[PDB]
Amino acid sequence: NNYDGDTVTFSPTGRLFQVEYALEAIKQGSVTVGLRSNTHAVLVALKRNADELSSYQKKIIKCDEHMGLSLAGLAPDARVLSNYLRQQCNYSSLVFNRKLAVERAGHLLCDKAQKNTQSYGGRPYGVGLLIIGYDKSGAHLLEFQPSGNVTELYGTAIGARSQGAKTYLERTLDTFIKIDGNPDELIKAGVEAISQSLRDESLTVDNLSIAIVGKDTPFTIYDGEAVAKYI
Amino acid sequence: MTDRYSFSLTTFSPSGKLGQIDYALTAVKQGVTSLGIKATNGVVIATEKKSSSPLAMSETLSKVSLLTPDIGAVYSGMGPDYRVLVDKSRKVAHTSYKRIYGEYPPTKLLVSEVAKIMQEATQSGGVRPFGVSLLIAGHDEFNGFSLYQVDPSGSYFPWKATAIGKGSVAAKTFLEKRWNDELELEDAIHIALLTLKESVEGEFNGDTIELAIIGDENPDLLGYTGIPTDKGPRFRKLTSQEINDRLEAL
Amino acid sequence: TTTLAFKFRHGVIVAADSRATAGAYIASQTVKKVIEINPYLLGTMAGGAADCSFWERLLARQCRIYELRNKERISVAAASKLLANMVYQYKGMGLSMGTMICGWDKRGPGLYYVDSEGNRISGATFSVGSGSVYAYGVLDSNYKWDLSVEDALYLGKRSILAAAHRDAYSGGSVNLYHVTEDGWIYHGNHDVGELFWKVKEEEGSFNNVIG
Amino acid sequence: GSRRYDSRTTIFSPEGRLYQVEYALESISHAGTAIGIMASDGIVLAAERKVTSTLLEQDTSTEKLYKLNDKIAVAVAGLTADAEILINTARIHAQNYLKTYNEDIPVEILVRRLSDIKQGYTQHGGLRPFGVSFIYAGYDDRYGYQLYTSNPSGNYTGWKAISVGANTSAAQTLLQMDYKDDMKVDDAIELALKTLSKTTDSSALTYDRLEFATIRKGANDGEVYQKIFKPQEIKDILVKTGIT
Amino acid sequence: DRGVSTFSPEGRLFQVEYSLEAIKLGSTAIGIATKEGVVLGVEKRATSPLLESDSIEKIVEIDRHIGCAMSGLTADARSMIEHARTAAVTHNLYYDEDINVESLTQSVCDLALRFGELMSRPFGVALLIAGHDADDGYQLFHAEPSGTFYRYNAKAIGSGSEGAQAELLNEWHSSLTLKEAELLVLKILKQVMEEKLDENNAQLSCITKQDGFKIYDNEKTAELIKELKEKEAAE
Amino acid sequence: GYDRALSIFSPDGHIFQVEYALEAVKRGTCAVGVKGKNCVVLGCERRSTLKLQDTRITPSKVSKIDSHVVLSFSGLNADSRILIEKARVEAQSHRLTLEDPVTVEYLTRYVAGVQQRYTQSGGVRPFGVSTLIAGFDPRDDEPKLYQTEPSGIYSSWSAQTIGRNSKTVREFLEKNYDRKEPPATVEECVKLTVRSLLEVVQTGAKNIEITVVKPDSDIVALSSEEINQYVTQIEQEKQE
Amino acid sequence: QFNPYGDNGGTILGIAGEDFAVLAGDTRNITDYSINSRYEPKVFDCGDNIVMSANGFAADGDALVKRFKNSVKWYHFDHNDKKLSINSAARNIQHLLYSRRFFPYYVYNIIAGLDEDGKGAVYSFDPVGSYQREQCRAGGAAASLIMPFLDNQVNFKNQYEPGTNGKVKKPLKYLSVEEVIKLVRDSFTSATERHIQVGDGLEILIVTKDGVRKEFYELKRD
Amino acid sequence: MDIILGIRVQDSVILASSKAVTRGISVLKDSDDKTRQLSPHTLMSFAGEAGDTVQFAEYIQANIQLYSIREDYELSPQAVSSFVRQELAKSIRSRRPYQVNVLIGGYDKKKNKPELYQIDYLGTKVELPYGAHGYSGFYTFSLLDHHYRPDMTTEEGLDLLKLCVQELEKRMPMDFKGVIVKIVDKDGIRQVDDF
Ligand SMILES: *[C@@](C)(CO)[C@](*)(O)[C@H](CC(C)C)NC(=O)[C@H](Cc1ccccc1)NC(=O)[C@H](CC(C)C)NC(=O)[C@H](CCc1ccccc1)NC(=O)CN1CCOCC1
Ligand SMILES: [Mg+2]
Repeated sequence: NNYDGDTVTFSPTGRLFQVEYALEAIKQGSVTVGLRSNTHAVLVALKRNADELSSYQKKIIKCDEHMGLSLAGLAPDARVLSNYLRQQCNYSSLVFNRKLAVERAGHLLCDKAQKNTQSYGGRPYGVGLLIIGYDKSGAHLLEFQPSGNVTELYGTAIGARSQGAKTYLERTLDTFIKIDGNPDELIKAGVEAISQSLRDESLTVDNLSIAIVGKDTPFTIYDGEAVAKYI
Repeated sequence: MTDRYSFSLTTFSPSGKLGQIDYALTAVKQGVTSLGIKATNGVVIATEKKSSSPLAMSETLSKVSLLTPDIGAVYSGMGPDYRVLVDKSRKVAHTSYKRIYGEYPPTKLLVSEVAKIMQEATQSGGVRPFGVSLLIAGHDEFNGFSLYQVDPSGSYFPWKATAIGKGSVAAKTFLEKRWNDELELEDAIHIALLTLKESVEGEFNGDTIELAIIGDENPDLLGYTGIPTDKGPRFRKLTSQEINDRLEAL
Repeated sequence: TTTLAFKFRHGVIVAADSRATAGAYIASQTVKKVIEINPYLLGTMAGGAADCSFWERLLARQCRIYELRNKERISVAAASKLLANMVYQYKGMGLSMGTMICGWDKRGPGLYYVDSEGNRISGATFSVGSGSVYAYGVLDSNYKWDLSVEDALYLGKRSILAAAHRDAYSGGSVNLYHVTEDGWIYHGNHDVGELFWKVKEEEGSFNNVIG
Repeated sequence: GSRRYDSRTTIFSPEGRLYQVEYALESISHAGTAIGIMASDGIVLAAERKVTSTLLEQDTSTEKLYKLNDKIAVAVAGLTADAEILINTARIHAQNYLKTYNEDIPVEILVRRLSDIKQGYTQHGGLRPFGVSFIYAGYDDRYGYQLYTSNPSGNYTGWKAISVGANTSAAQTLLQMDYKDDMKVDDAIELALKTLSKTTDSSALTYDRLEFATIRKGANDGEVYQKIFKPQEIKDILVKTGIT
Repeated sequence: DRGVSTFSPEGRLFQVEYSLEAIKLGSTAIGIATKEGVVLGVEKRATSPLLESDSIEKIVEIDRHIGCAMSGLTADARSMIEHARTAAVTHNLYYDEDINVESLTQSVCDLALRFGELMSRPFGVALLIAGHDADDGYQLFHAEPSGTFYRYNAKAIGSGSEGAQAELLNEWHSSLTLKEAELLVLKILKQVMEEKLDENNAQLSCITKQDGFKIYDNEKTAELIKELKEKEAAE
Repeated sequence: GYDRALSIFSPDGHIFQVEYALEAVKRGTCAVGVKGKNCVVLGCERRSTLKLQDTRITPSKVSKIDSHVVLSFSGLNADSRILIEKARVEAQSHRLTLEDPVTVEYLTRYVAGVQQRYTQSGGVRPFGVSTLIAGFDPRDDEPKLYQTEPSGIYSSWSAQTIGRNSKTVREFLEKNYDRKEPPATVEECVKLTVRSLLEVVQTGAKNIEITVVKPDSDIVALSSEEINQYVTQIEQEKQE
Repeated sequence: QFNPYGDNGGTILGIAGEDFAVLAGDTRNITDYSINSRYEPKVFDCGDNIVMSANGFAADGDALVKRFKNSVKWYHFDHNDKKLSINSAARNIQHLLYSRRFFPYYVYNIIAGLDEDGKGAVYSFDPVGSYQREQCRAGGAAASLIMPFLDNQVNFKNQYEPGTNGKVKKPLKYLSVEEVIKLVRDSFTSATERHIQVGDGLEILIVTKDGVRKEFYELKRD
Repeated sequence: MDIILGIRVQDSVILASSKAVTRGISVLKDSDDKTRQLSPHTLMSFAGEAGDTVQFAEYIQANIQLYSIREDYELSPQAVSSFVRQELAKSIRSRRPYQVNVLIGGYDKKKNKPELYQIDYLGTKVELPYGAHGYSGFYTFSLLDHHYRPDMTTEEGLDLLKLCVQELEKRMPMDFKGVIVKIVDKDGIRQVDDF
């Protein structure tokens, strides 16, 4: 109300409204789902178009051979944060000959977003990210909020109508975690999860976007006729 | 962090007034009375030592300050502002003059430098004006004795005699009747003590009054002998006893 | 190196050898010392191969942004001056460049000599490189303004040959170019080994050499 | 943050005026009147000190008329402290020019430089403008005798006769009436004092309430002399013209 | 007042949304992508008859294989075009090749959100970036001040955009020829323009693989206008 | 440094500071530009509220940027000096780096770019100035006349006016100026420029300034008497 | 006084075929008269069907390769996983080298792969970025020993057809991968005999449309 | 570059400058004009290290032309010479000084007098009736000291200049390929096309 003019101002109940408004931009964004087993980790994203003549906005970005994310909200802010991850992953490789741990990647994103919430002049990031990766401790899935909060999960979903997919994963928890050494079945579970967030529209060939990473699987993105198999 | 106040805090209002300067002058009005009188063979500056508490040692607080050996200063308004201005005035006398020309600046030019510092606090970013008016008395070879007033705006004027602060209006009237161009220094000190008694309520003695002069050279205060051309400071602060002696012949 | 260029009635001829050296060792013999900046602008290279290549490629990009902002092809004089000012910043720092900016613009055919020392000179005839001194003899003696394209191409070719023969650090092959108002035209790569014997027989020159 | 307290000194009004410049001009209209008159054989600068006191040391005082170099002088109207900042800059500019070209700075070039500084404070920096209007009186070998004025907007213009400060409307009308092109310095001196005497807010115009100066070729042969009048000399010229 | 980089309660940047309103006031620009090329057309909209219309430059060359049309506060586009031209030529310097249309568009869009308290406000202009490369062929992009860019088969921006976009919805198909696209841009421009469309107040351009980016002459466009009138009168 | 964003968008998609800068131009004295077949004429209004002025030394309204290009303006006078100085520096910088004088179109594009930069830079306000830039390109006999404004947009004009009551004189020019046959001579071009200002000026005495620019750096400013002869002839034909 | 440069020896060789390319180099690393390693790889698969070898001062060579590999990585990120052509890599490497024009990478550098028409390509670089496409090129310590042999046996220089006596040249017939690998091994075996910094081992990387293949052969250890 | 001469006569200033440009053992050009017009009645000749010479002259030219446009007034030769000197005196204590010596010949239209200034790369200025830079003055000053009058005509100044050049051509080991001669007077600057 009077305390939402900038990010440097707490409200009387201890809330940061500019951060909460940035969180709102994620809810307007298109749905994206993340889930993992012990061997693989999968991202599934519903892409959005402007109209029938337009293309479908890309949702998934590769950060390294063993790591990447999906976005929901302001796409340019995802480009900035993913570029930062690309550099950090790259610094770890060049300096330490070491693939960046997914947990440490989350800590770096948290700290970068936090600086934008405590200083005058700047603004919070207006995007939510789902980071997947395979490192020395196996498969991982992270959820990033621009408040700075980063959370490691078995599965999750963000964006519009994401509650439906999140409930499905909460039921299926015991099943999909056991899908080891079977990438196609893990993707099926992800495509079935994101389907719980659909209304009116359905999953078409240029609508769906899938990405996977695992034990002997580099981070690869599937679009177009490559995902017709899963429709 | 960073000082993000890079804009002026003093600005013209629709009527053409610079509000913060006017308000600074109001703070000066609330301040304790101080005055200055120029004689033929000297200048005197004086004020009241308004002690905040009787437990406080008022000797440690110096309202009258030496700027150069031949220039002294007194104020009315906010004390802390005055203290920092004296520090800057003392330094600028060295950096912008003595280190260049090898001699202390004449009164009018030191005044000009102090005025500049006060003007900049009236236009620069993220600062308020100084809440003081200064009275600067001094002597130099080619201009003789002189007395200047400096206001929060940075404007300065030369005076034969004047007063600033609490009871300045009444004090300036008192000085107009008593001042002439044939006054000796002792006569000016006498008039200064008479003028200052009117604005003081409580005790009126050497311990509650601060008074200094710009007069003859004091070779006894120089601290060394051997150089004929160096004859000592013209600035001298009168002692508590020296004031009381002149209060008996009052 | 040996490079040359000269203005004449029907445009400007540009010729150069192809040898690259690292002390006495011939590192390459297939080097293109003529750089195509635009269909109407050529640049020659002599001295530091890396230096000449970098700065003239960077100039070609300056000349292109010029065309985009101004809707007009850059002049030979402006192009030569951009280079000169670029290399002047690094003067005394160690750069080694000897170049000629050849082209056709509104004022007709243009030819400027530019070097790392700071010189920028307009002229009708130039030759730069270790073998330039040998080439000047043939040019100066046979150069006209009323020269046919066929005879002008031969002169520039014969001039490089003269230098390639005598100068130890010049040789390999001759690259020819002819710049017209419709743009430059490449006139082939000519091996000096084969060209020498051909010229010797047809012209009668180099009588001192046996073959 | 800090934005909350920013007055925004360099913005347009909906009518396309600069707020602070207009308010600075309002301030200057309460300052003591200064008049400049240009004649064929010299220039006059006259100015009124503001409500003085009997205890003010006049002979060592200077609030209106300042010397920029040997050929150029200025009359001030507005904040004296602000004016001294600009005056010292102008003195430095004049010396820079002299060092560079080994010739005295042309009047207009000095005026343009100061006016450009004033302009800068109205377009960038977020600082308040200088609340000062100048009358420049000067001589050079190109245009001869010249009068200029500048104001907080940074705009400057040339004049035959001009006034700044208080009562300029009344003063300009009186000057426009009695001024003629073939006028001389002695006549211009009389015109300046008569105009102040009629426009003044004081009861009577006296020597102690005035600052006066002339720029004359009335110097021995082809050269220019600046004369800043002393209190006694102002008293004499007041009697001569028949005001006191 | 309030921050320049402030979010609204709905999760949008105030300034970005306000700049989009400025673009709606701009003159119309239309782009149509085909397999034979991409066509770009604009409304010139001269404010007075004394204004020499040929000096109105709302269609612009970025490189030989990339063109650009603009709509909104056109003065803001100059530094964007400058950056685009520099980016295109710089990539040719570093990699000895033409730059991808998408990569060029991404470079332009990186400038968009570089504003705060960098430039003081977002750009008040939208761009239609059309071009061709070997990887993805003929392409048309719509670059906004939000930093977002969508690829389009056909797109209209400016004052008559939503009316034109609905018309492009019905008319576009994947087998359009270049000549058909030219007439289609002229048709839709004539429909949304206030004044009567002619060769002086409207301008056409295209980008083909062979000839590259070309702005059409007023004599060439005049014939296409005359060809349009006759084919509409044919039924 | 002072970084405050002064020029910003409003809810309706307007930058008020830029629009208020146009209001400053509206207040400024009238300026007019007319190009003939082989010349360009720049006319300027001088407000007669200021008499006792020294016309020798007062800043003239038309400024030479180079020997072949001139610039007139309407709006804040102090602001115009900054643009003119920058334009003059750029003109010499262009001659220095490219060995050719600037084209009129190039100089205009530079000045317009400066104006635009001041509409999206922190801590600065827009220029309250619109300019008319006229001249002839080097080795060219085609007349050039361009206009700029605070937003940064620029364009070429057969004839154009800016400043106060520019709406009236533009109205006059639109009906009197024929594109198929422009003022064939200097006389016809100056006459039309004076006629257009007489719709607005008041008195035809010292209120009208005229500057004629011809090809090959031939620039001259008309005197009071020369202009007065045009004012005389126009009104004598009007009495009919 | 501190000398920031060193000489780690080594020799490399690139040969371009009609539809393939090879990049060979010995595996010996040295300082002065000491051997550091008998097997220290010098030729690398940098991705996108490009092989590279930069050496002389090992530390500068390792850094350049490391930077170019990084350049390939970022080329994919920034241009939609587009394949970096050999001619584009060459130009990129020039700019990596000239960025240190005033504190050079003290190295000889050669890259090899296939051009956009599928034909074999070899590019050669000097320490500050002057590059040339060639058919045959040796670099390093024994470059001067090998190159004349390749002029003769790859380009048939000074070779004429018998009976004509210098009137007709030997025609430029292309070479097979098997014929090329023979010239490579003979080149390095000859260089090992007469150059002290060459020996221990020989690693060859062959590039075809199918990918990148390796071959290793021992050399004399004296 | 090599030889630059200057002589101030009754009503004009004459500047003679060599035509040769040399890179090592080779004469690159034999028709080089080592001069820039700073203003319609002010000419500056120059000589020194390659690049520095032309860069400096053109930099001065740009500054004077800028002044002329800004003020619509031509600076006096004295004012220009003082500006040039300051730039060189500033240059000599810089990281890399301009290695340039100049002669400034101008006609002052106010005083109706020709003026010649000699300035070296250190910023050493001197007004002279005649002057030279480098090894030129060594050969020519004895003739000028002998033959020069301040009331000489332009034609007499040219004849004395021919004599100076003839001596240079006889005793200097270096071939400088003749001189380009230019005259600065009340009517402006012109080149003597036959010398
Ligand atoms: C004629 C042929 C010679 O004068 C021409 O002038 C040609 C011009 C062509 C190539 C454009 N110039 C050369 O051949 C030129 C001569 C030269 C050498 C060094 C400095 C300046 C001029 N040669 C080169 O530029 C070679 C080209 C190579 C062989 C492909 N380059 C080198 O010699 C490099 C570059 C070195 C360098 C320059 C500036 C800063 C740092 C380094 N040097 C090496 O490769 C090291 N060299 C290897 C041989 O053993 C000794 C060390
Ligand atoms: Mg061995």
